[PDB]
Amino acid sequence: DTKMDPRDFLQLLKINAEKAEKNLPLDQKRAGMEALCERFPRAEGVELTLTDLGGVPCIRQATDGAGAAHILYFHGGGYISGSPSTHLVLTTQLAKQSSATLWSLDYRLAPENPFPAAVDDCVAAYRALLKTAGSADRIIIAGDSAGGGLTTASMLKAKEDGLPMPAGLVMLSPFVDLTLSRWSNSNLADRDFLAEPDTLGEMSELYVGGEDRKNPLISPVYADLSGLPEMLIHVGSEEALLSDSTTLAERAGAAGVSVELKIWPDMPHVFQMYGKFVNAADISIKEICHWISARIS
Repeated sequence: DTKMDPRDFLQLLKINAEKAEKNLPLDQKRAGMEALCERFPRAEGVELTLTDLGGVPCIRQATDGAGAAHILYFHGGGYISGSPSTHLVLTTQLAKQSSATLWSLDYRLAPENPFPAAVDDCVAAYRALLKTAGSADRIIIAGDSAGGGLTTASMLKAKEDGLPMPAGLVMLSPFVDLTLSRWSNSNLADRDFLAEPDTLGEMSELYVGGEDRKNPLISPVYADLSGLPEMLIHVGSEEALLSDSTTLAERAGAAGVSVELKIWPDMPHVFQMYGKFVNAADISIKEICHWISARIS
């Protein structure tokens, strides 16, 4: 079917950015994210079981004939928004193109619960998911933006605690440096009509809550990423957070982790959400799944 020329779509995200609301109450910005992200298409044949993990709410997802593999998923939303719901668009596709049961976790958001609330839930869930899954070998962790920072964060916290490392980590435009201070952050700020300057600011501020911005469990890009499992990273070119994806790859790289990074031309922050319009959205999903299942094999 028909698609948008990447650039034009950017022009679309740009126009939407301009008319964006000035100071929208956090509770409404949320409600409208749900309303909005509900007009998007959910993969067909993906039953949405409303279950839980470690007492943390989650929308399990799987096709009728799903394998034994498992994807514990953390959504994005600057740590202050988003929900398993909002991301069905992406996860339903992930769960289907990989024949795996995907567990979209509803970890707590800030300011109601700042760090380490979310990280904590991600661990608890994993811990739970190990038992259910049977082996850490058939599990994979994934998330977009902030959700990408938790897929690492939680695994570092898990290593600390003493749990076995998953088979792999998949991150989409990871948000891993809350100091908002690297090359892309300033150089591409204009180009990013989603992860905006003032946006990330309060985003970080609220999540950090007094705590230290360079706390490894908050901005993994400063951690001892040693011991973590292989990680795949996809990121768009039009991203202020581009340098997070490259810097986390560098460190984890030098930290001794296996890393695969792909930077997609003309794609915006977490483009995998806009399959509806841009082709790469699909190519990426397909590549992310070929990657996942190959690991759980």
